[PDB]
Amino acid sequence: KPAIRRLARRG
Amino acid sequence: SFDDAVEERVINEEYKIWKKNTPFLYDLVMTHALEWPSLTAQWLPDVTKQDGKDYSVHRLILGTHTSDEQNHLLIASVQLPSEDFGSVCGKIEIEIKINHEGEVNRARYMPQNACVIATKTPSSDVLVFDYTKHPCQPDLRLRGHQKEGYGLSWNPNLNGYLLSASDDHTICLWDINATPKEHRVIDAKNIFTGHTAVVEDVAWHLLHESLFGSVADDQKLMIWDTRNNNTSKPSHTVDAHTAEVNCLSFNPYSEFILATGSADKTVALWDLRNLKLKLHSFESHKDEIFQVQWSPHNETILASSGTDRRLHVWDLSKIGEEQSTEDAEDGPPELLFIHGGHTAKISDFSWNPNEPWIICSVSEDNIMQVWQMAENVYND
Repeated sequence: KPAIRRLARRG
Repeated sequence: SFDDAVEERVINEEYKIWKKNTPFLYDLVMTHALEWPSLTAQWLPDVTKQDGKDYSVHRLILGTHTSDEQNHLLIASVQLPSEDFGSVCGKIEIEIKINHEGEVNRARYMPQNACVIATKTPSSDVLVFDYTKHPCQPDLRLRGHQKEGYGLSWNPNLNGYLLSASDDHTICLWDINATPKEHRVIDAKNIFTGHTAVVEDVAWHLLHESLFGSVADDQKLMIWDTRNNNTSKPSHTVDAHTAEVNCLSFNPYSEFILATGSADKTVALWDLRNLKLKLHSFESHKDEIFQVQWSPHNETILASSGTDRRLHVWDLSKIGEEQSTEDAEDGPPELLFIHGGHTAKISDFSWNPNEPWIICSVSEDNIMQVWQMAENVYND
């Protein structure tokens, strides 16, 4: 789930 | 227009994705829709609680934007979660209100006395109000200059000393406690010229009462010292950016670190101890940057917003550390979060001074969002 940090990075 | 429609389609499609991801990226997200769009936003200092209630109440200084009907200075109350007719009210309402001649470019309260609210009019007048003398005709009018402006800044160490940026290439400085007023008017204790073009913003130094920085379309950052005699000799001049610089903001936990946002899609990290060297450049934005605010809680993180409808949050600490190419996309390591809940240009945003990580951004579509990124996005 540190992919939330990655998810947050996308935009 | 084709390009408009295409844009719109991408906007709406990404916004759907956003909504679906919301529960993963945020811990709080409220999306109120004002009657009229706001161009300004700032959290007041105070917080109101009630024993029993599972929420506290915070407030924002908002504004209306209509080159049609009546404009207003607004005070909105917001209900934020706590540690855990006649019906209950909506989490967001408008407590105070004040008719305002023309849109409100900025609205900023005076540190020493939050009742005092300074305003930037589409005119040339810089207005002052006391949201008590109005349970509308402003309590003060400030002469100073000819063009319109947004830059506005109260001095923390000098009650009354306010600065304003203008489209007339100048910076005014009045003492609100101005001896007399000759018809609610204060002329202008000083006017700083030394600036090739339109001054985008102004900002008092946080600890040294006689210092401040200007930033303008002439692509330069100027440091000033009121104690100087020449109102044209800026203590320093920096070739900060490629394009026009729209804003500057001093770091709350520093006496040397600065930050500027430019049309060059960049945020520059500056240190007064050596304005010859640009400590670093935050890249990722895809359009002009009109706002840059440091977190009132963590010395290492700041935020930026602009025309790309995105609010970026950067963490200085992570500047450097190596990253994997397949990860080194989405942006650089200093990039910690990207807020894409807005559907238009973000006119302004503010960090809640009491609730770490709560932020309030306002857009041109008159939408207001009070959010807070997920704890795991910055914890651990």
